[PDB]
Amino acid sequence: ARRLYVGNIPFGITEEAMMDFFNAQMRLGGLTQAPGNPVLAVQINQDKNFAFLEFRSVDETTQAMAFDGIIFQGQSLKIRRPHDYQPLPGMSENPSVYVPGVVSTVVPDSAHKLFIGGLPNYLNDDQVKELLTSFGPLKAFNLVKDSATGLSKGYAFCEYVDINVTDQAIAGLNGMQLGDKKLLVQRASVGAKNA
Repeated sequence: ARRLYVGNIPFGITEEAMMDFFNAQMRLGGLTQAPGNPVLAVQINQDKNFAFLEFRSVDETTQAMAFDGIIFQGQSLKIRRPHDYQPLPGMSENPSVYVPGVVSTVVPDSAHKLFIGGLPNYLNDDQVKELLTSFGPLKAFNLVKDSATGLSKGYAFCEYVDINVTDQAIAGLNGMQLGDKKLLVQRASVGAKNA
């Protein structure tokens, strides 16, 4: 739908670097119908050498297909439309397992809100939103500011729509370092891991 199938990718490169490469090309070529990042979710499977780039639209997505064969890190990124694939659901079980997080939320009540801490206060709202939105669709975004000063407190609460990208964003973002602060990303609730 809004995901492109890119193959012939360089084994070794990060999803972050490849995503920025595409974002840059979208901007420089004039493929962007809006500022920021056209890519909503970057999901790269380097094991089987295929990636699905989910864009914020379909227009830009279709426009990005023009770069089929683009030179990246020595490789030639093949850009085609993905195959007809349906995620096999469960009847009273899981076909196998997939990932603990899907089909687990049967009720609207769901502890899915992420707490993002370890951020500097010079980061403006737009940047923070853009960053987090580039790893999946956000349903809720509230940045904690100081009521008197006006600046950010350096942390926010944000909940993603999809249940897959949320933990994947944690795996990537949580562990980074913004200046002298280490980026801490987890869910606001957390029952009891003790790990």
